[PDB]
Amino acid sequence: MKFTVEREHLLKPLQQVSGPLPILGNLLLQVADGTLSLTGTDLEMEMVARVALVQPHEPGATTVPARKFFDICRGLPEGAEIAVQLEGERMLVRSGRSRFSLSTLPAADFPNLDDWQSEVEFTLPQATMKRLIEATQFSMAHQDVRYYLNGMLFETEGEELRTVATDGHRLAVCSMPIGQSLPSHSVIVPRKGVIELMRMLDGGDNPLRVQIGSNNIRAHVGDFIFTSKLVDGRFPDYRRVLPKNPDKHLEAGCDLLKQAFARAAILSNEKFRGVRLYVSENQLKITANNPEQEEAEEILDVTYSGAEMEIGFNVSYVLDVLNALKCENVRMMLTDSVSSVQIEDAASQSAAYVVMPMR
Amino acid sequence: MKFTVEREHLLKPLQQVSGPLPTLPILGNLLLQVADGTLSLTGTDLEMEMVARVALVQPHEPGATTVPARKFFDICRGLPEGAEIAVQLEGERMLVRSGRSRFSLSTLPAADFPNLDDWQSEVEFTLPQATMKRLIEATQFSMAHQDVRYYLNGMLFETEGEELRTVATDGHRLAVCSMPIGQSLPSHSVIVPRKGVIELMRMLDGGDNPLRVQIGSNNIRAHVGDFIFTSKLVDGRFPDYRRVLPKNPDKHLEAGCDLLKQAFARAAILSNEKFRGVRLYVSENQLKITANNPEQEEAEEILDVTYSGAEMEIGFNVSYVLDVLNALKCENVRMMLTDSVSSVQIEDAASQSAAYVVMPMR
Ligand SMILES: O=C1Nc2ccc(Cl)cc2C1=O
Ligand SMILES: [Ca+2]
Ligand SMILES: [Ca+2]
Ligand SMILES: [Ca+2]
Ligand SMILES: [Ca+2]
Ligand SMILES: [Cl-]
Repeated sequence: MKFTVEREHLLKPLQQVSGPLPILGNLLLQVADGTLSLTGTDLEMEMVARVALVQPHEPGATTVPARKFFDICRGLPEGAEIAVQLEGERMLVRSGRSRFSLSTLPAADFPNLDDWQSEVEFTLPQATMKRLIEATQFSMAHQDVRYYLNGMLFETEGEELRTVATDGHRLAVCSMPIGQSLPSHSVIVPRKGVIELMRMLDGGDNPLRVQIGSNNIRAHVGDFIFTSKLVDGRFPDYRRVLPKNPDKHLEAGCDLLKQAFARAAILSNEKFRGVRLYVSENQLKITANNPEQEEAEEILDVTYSGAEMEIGFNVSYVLDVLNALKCENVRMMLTDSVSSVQIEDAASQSAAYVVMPMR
Repeated sequence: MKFTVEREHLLKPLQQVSGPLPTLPILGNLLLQVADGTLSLTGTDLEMEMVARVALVQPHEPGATTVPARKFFDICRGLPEGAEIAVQLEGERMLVRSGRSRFSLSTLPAADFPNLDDWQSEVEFTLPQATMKRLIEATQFSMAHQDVRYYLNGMLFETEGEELRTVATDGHRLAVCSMPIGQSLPSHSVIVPRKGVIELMRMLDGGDNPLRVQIGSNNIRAHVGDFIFTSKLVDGRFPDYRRVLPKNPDKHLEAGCDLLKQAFARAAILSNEKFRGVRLYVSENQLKITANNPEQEEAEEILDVTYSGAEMEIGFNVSYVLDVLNALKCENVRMMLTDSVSSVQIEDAASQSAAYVVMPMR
């Protein structure tokens, strides 16, 4: 295996394949068909990047330490050409009068996701996928014993792709049109897979091809291909989580609401930050207190219809939703003091959030 | 005690005075004092204190109390830009009001707030903010961090004649910087605790107004604008820095700072993860840097330099070298060598104002 390539053409590939990250700490390099392919994996998912080779090259494959190789390439000057030469247990890297010998492990030892079969496929702009994940990812569970919640549901229905995330306490759901009729289908992508996928997608106008199998998902954009195993469990139905008949409706400025929550939380319990909402005619009062008997109170002029009520919320859950919305006005749909609330952008129905009350 | 102040007149002062801030509750509090048209805020960790004075243009009433620094700061920061922040002491609570935002904070008496003892200045001088910033940035990275030799966990400040000098060492590497001040000073040598050095550094906003320094036998004070920093000194005798400088480092090497920095940075990748050793081979107009690790991996960098001394091989901890090159921030570097078992002295090729001594490694 031998190739020469511009540093500039390796930089983004190396960045992408380095997260998922003993051979799991290595990158797989393969020269074939005038292409350098770089692969990183953690056994559950894999990222592949391809780079065209113009300069003379020789086919072959090896694995090298990812961080060492990345740091070498990044550390070379802008404009550097990088020559690579496999020599048994070492891979030689040369650029100008900078020379490196890295230890190798065999390509044959590198874990390979087993072959699988695609069952549903579609293309959508990477920007749409990014929107769907950003709208919902914060509501995924982290290391719950309900293993099926440590990830995100991807659902196709009609002409929409929908994402759902929940940790049992709050839920986020977002649906986007993709311009083609799809079979009805749902799979759970593991949370680390979601985060890696999210990081693969930049700001560009770029078609993203998605292929979903029984046990795997794959996304292809430009010269990158991401593949993850799926989570094999039964995900809750968001339709049954949405409040069925809220009779109380609050509307307020997103940022005013956000800043009022954030201030009141200062004097909530540091270990478990919650605030009390008192809603009445045209007014919202948010209060907090802590074991030192310190107290905060915020009064806001708001749009409100319904009976007077008091209800508590975990601050981080509400702030997470308001931060995700990034909009002018927010709507809160309430039922009673012991039932979850729905929160949406007043000007958009593409996402919705359900939050259980606290206390 | 009552005052009302515009949010942004409180914020920077609150941020500054919270610098030294845990162990007991009152040490997590700021002292607030209204007297003679001024709100004074003070934070302390018992070794040092930072004081801010904020002018009061709105009606106020005199008095003092202490309140939790983090909570009070976060409240002020979280209020909208231009918010008027009204404060009223009410015994065991201090009330804060802005618009229809209301907060009650638990207080501890001003009379219980720890007070750095009174002391007398022995030397005083004024200097540009930028000169003090230069002196500290040039040397601060060479201070020890929690070394059992307490005298190294700090920075020597030395006045003599028309010069102020800083020195820092951790026993393995040393930094010294000297700047003219245009006033003749008595000979004084003091050790400023590392936390105080960092606070002093962070109080320099890099604007026009000068810094006024006062030094006693056991204290140091710096006044800039409406901030006053005071610290106790490390009661210790700093080792004689002058005799750690190589006595005749005749082999001089010159090369581009960034050229060197990047080559060492790349070589470091394949250096021992714990010991970080690199090898320098100097020969006529050439520097070869090598690294290898226990796994038998190897890096080599060859650089064109100016060098006409004898060939020699010497090893260094690459982090110590990179620290120096990063501090220098200059076009060219001069390295002054003796032999394979003696320290190197490194300087900006353009100036002797800062010098760096790094011991070799086996
Ligand atoms: O299984 C679930 N039931 C729920 C009720 C309310 C919210 Cl916010 C989430 C969930 C679940 O995940
Ligand atoms: Ca080039
Ligand atoms: Ca290897
Ligand atoms: Ca090997
Ligand atoms: Ca594609
Ligand atoms: Cl390419």
